[PDB]
Amino acid sequence: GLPLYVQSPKAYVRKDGDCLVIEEERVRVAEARLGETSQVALFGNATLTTAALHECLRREIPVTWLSYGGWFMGHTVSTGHRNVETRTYQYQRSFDPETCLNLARRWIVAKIANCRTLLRRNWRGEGDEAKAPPGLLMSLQDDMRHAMRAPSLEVLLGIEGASAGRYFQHFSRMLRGGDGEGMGFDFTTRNRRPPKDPVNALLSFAYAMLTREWTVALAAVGLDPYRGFYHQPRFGRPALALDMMEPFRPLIADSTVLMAINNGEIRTGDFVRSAGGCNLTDSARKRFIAGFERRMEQEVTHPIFKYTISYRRLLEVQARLLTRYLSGEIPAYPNFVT
Amino acid sequence: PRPIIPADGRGLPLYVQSPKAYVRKDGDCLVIEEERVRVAEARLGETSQVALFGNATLTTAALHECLRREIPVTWLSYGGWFMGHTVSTGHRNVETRTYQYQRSFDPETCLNLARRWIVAKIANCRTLLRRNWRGEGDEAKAPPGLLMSLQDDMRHAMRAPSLEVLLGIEGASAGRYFQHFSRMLRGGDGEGMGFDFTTRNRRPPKDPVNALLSFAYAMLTREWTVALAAVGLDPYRGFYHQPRFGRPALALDMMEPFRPLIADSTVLMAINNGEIRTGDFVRSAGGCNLTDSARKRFIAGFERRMEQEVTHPIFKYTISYRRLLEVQARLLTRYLSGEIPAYPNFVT
Amino acid sequence: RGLPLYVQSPKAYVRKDGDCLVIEEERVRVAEARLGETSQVALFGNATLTTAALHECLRREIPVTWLSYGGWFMGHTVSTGHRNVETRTYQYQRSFDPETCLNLARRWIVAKIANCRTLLRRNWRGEGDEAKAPPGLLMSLQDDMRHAMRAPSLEVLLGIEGASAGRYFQHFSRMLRGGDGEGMGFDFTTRNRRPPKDPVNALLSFAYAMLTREWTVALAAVGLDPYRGFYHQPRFGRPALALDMMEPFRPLIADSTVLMAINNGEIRTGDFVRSAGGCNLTDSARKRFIAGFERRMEQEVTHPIFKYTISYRRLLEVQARLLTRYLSGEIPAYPNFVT
Amino acid sequence: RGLPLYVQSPKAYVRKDGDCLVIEEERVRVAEARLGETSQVALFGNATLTTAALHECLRREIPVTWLSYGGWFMGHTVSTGHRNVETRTYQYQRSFDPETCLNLARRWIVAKIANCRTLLRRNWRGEGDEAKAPPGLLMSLQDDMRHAMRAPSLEVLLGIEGASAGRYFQHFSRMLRGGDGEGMGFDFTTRNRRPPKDPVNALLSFAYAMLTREWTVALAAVGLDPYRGFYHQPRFGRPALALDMMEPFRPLIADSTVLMAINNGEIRTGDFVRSAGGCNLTDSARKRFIAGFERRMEQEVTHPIFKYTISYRRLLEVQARLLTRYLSGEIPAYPNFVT
Amino acid sequence: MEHLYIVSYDIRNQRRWRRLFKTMHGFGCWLQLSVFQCRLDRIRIIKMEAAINEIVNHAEDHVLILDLGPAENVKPKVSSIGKTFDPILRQAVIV
Amino acid sequence: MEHLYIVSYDIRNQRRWRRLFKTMHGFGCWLQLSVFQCRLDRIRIIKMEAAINEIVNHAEDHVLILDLGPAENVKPKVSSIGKTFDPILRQAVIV
DNA sequence: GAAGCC
DNA sequence: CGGAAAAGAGCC
DNA sequence: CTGTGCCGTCCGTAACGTTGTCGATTTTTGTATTCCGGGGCCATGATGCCCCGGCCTCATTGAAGCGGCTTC
DNA sequence: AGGACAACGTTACGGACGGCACAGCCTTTTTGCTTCAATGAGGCCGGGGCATCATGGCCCCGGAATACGGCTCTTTTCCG
Repeated sequence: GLPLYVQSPKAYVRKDGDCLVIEEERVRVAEARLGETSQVALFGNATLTTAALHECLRREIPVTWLSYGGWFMGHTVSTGHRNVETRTYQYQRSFDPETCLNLARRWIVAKIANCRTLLRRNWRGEGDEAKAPPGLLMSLQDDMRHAMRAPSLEVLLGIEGASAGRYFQHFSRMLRGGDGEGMGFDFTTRNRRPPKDPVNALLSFAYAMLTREWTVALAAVGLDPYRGFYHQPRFGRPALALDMMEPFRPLIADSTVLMAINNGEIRTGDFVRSAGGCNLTDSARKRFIAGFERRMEQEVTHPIFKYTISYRRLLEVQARLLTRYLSGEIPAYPNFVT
Repeated sequence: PRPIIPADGRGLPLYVQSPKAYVRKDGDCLVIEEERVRVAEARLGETSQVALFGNATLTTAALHECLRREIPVTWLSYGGWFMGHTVSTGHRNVETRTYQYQRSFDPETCLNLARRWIVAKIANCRTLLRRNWRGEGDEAKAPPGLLMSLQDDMRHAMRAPSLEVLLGIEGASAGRYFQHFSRMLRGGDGEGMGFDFTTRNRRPPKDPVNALLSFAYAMLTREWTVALAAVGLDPYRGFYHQPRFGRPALALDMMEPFRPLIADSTVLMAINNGEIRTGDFVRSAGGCNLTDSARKRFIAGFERRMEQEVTHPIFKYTISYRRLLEVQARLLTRYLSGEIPAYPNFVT
Repeated sequence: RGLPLYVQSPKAYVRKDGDCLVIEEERVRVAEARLGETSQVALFGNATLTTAALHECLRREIPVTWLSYGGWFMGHTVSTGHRNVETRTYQYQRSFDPETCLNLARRWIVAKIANCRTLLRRNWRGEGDEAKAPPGLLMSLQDDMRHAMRAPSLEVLLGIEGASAGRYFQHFSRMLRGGDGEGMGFDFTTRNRRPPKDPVNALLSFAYAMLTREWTVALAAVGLDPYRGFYHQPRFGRPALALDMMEPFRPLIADSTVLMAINNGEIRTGDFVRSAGGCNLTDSARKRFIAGFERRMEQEVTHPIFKYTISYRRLLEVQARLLTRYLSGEIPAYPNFVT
Repeated sequence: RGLPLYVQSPKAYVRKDGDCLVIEEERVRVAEARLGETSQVALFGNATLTTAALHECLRREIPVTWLSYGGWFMGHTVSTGHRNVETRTYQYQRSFDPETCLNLARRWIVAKIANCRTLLRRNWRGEGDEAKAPPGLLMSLQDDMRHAMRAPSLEVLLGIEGASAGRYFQHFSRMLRGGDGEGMGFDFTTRNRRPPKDPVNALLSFAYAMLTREWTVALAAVGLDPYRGFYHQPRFGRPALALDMMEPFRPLIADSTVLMAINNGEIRTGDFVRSAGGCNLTDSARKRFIAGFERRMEQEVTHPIFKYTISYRRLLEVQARLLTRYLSGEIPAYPNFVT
Repeated sequence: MEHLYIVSYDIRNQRRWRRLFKTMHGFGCWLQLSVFQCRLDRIRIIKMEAAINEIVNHAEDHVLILDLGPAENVKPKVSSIGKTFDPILRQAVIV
Repeated sequence: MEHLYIVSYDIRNQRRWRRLFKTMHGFGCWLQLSVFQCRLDRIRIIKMEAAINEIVNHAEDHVLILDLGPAENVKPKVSSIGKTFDPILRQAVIV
């Protein structure tokens, strides 16, 4: 069902009948319809009666606990036998190298198609045409031609490395349609360990936020986000965020560092090259996270079926579809290239 | 091999058995307020868990502070029938529970553990007999014709062909043992201490002590589940106890050895200390139930049992049952890695 | 130098000018006591005597002492020198040569008996039948006198004084308000017991005990050790010099104080609550007994050698000076003060 | 027990505040001592003290004395009785036998001339052929040590000890501050002169007098008197027996305070006004000096015979106790405490 | 390794008082009209003088910790002329 | 045999206050706005709870003694976030 | 000469 | 000098 | 001129009745692998200085024994 | 608790000072001489502990330090 979100950190959730009706001040405001529902996203200080909750726990409906902004606090796992089926399947297919590689290939072809989805639009560095060099476009198409058959999780790594360097050496070509003063991406790191650049102060921050929702809309279902098929975990790597965020690694935390400077909000007059690439103004941080929520609430459609929703509802139904693919109903994983 | 770190532990659990409580964060203490009248308050340094024994309201400010300190709230139905639990996007290690899931899918591991997992419960059921068998005349010690048959059941279990035959043996030595249980209390059941062990396993208890058993068991369950989320294991992938809603499929499997040491050694102080007089009870409405007059006493008994210092056989060093639960979880992990081939079991 | 003086005022001021001392009182001038004819001085209450004044005083070793708000003596301060050590060593050497000790003791018991029958004659309150003491009574007391003057040894004086005291106590119930008053009883043998028994016994014992304190302060102001005398020989902290200097002044002051306390008809045995042993004076009764003791002092009786018809503390330090000078100075002997 | 109360500021006004003594210096308090923690009380001459606090101090029987401006000690209270006349008689009768007086004197010399040169050779500061004990001065001063065995009689005693101390006296300004300080010189002919001539003889005079009091208090504690002196004949200026039993401790403490005063540098010549007595000590050093004496007398040293470690004030009290035991007679020889 | 530590605080400003009150009350129980008590180990006393030592000014505010014995022998070394002295008990708050 | 004992008194009535203030001030020095300190042995602490324990009511008055260490190792087991902590010194009051 | 007094 | 791999870039 | 006795008369102690309401962290993460390093602790002498006590000395009051002469 | 908390908003109680303003006081009776009862007073140590103070040999976390495998596109002396 649709995952309810206790939105206003003023509300009051309760169970009247078979619907978790929420309440503003002594006023009914929404009907939950327990028959078709999922997690209730609890925001800053919006409360629920300890009678609805002792129903959610009964019907294996995870109850989330987010701070006022959306910052994640721990979950409320129902001790049933529905979620641990999902964790069982995740850790069972986890070490099955065949399906592991199959997932990996689907993920990387999705990411490549999504990154190559920045043709004609975004990259506006026109001069003569923003339309990306058909050499580059067809090189990405050939890279997908490769990736739809890559017989290891180390051939895939080299393929992804090549076809990320190539198009991280084309960034500025889609930054301002050129160089906005200060915003010209040094064709360099995506800022792995320390920041080294302005865009390398935005393309690791924005990614750092993308990790959050791909960890939480994964722990929004019985999926252990720390066991990933693609990335072999190293004691603290949300390896099922990283096996999972790939087709949204360009889709979200790139189209939000872009429009934060494509629309010209962010200028070198908002960050300081302080012992690293940059560190934003707290106001710059706030407007950036704002634009992040613009994208996160930017709309999309058709997860597997015609259904037009914000990026969070898709960003969770993706995990649901994953579980359904894991020995469940769906026999082949839907992958969602736009 | 040879675990060197137990967890010292700063706090100790808070329980809320009152079904008309209300819990507000106040500064750093955790005040509970009752019909706008306070009762108690826990210093959040001194809180190690939280349990809500029934419909006792909570305020989300407390959840946010508690997870902001990561102290596991554990929602619980009236009979301590473990229902809910809070988890913060998984323990931040993967190697431990991947070892868990991996070995679980191995069927041999389950059997090897179900055996040492069921032999370690019988071989302390019988010593509890040979410790709490209240003989009066021609009875001062339990009959060796029984203390053999429990041993006879032990040799039936160390040779289990499967993982359902072993459960059958568990049930076979949970009927004989409970037939002989009624001898344990007040020199024989006194004022309506009717251990109708036929009603064993019945969902709402029919009898007084069964309504105390199915509570001491059903809160040892929670205690193991908390101690099995500290080493970072996943207390839901059960080697032979399949997941049952309300039953952490492995917390029901690493308690089986401590079902007699910690549960049937607190029932046999609650009853053997006048903490259950059949007039202490909600005599009906659940088959039978318990009255909060004795509930706040039995929880105290259980907790003080959980704070008893005993030696651990491998190093003879003395530790509370809680810290011992976590040391034993540690041994489960470092056998799960195959580090230690066998599994030191803590029989007594 | 001259006879000492004492001061009282609770917020007074004692200061020195050149060669005299003026006891100012809240910046009010008084007579200038000339240092050439003054001696030890007491301080009552929270007075003010400057330190420099007592430095200049102790230069000449003129003494000084500290009292209560009234006259309850507690403390003293003394300088070193050669006269002070001379007096102490003279007392202790006269605490070793016994012939002088007996020269004083014989006359001491003799003067006690003399003042005793003098007190019998004076305080005879047997009106109605005997306006006089029996001539046999005074005759036998003078016989006790001539018995006591027979002392070439350190001896019988004890027993003869005991007999004299016994007879005086036999007639001391006649010294009551007119007869053997019921509730005013007196037993000659049981006097001076460790507890009192009669109110009369309590007054006599308390009077002797309080008189011993003025005796010991008179000893202390001069440089004579109060702890060394032989009428009650020095053993474990006695006022032994005072104990050897108290008997003839029992009839003069202490017995006289008891007489004027009980004859004058002011204090009533309602204040004399019954104790286990004896009717000890209550707060009011004790205070009135102290007042009678004081009133025993101020009246003027002089000795012919020093014509000081002033009071009895002017007569209570004169014998201290007399003893000091008999030890050291030019006085030929120690007179008896037999009135 | 308690701790000493020294009052040196010339304008101190000590007034009781319950069991806390709050002094005043022109309408402002300076310091407070807990009356229970008060051991004794010494006043310099000009500093006054309210009479309420005084006759409460003797009510708490904490002893009182007055220094002069420079500590002549004409003022010292008497507690009106120690209640041990037996020890009094002991020490009087024993002073009346000159054998004990002279032999105690000679053991005082041995007590101050049998380990005194060893206390100056263990901390001597020279510059050349003087660092260690002078070879020509070790045997030269050893002649008096062998001549201090059989003391003839009072007259010769009074001389050589001083003259032999003269040999010590000359050598006083040979360790302090590595030769004469920044205006410090011990003219060994200026010792024992009523006007404080040298800047250092002022310090030594103050030390000697206040240690004289520090011995008088020990005498009072066991009932001894500083009045009767063996070879220190009673002089109006100084307590006699106090000198008689401080003389061995003049070097070890009274000289030690001046020695540590000059050598540790807290004594600076820029602390005097002179030409009155030849030199006179002002504040900022006298306050430092007397407290300097204070630190020395509180640290603890073993008793040679009783083998337990005791404080110097308690050591002096035990020395007086040992005098009393000598009066008993278990010790033919006085324990003279040679280091 | 745990002792009983009594905090004897006396500040000067309510804007700092209320904070200190609630904070150090979060450590231990109210004891006396200005003084609380706590039963703590090394790490938590460190976090005490971490949480305390900046809520207060260091000139106009006086606070004073008191490290007593290991909190089980605290009874001998403290007595209460008024009410009783009760060390806080490490007990499961079953309420 | 001497320790340092801190008296943490907080009583209600000035007619008892002034007396307690002056009295127990006669034992040791002012320390904090309601709390004093003293350095005492067995006999004098006995005489403390002799002089104290009747100046106060035993219902509306709370007082609390604190037997610390032997007063020379008091410095380790107490710290003062505000001013300094100073055990009272047994010293001759040369003033 | 004996025992109470003192 | 047209090749051609080897280096080093990029990125994983 | 030292309690002490209320008369004041401020602080700076805690209770409780008001509207705040705030705040979320942070800018990777590609396989492995062996240090690097302090969190940290049962375990183990080790020494400390908290008194367990206890027979060594002092003392200070009266149990206890008793001076002589007159009268019964 | 419908945001259920935190900060703040003014007035119960205390605590100490200091401001003046009165008083203003106090104390048992035992003296005949040993010896001691003996209960109060500390003072050296026997070995009865003992809170940290070192390891310290482990347990590891939990990042970081290289240290490489990988894929395509480009780029210093060199082989043929």
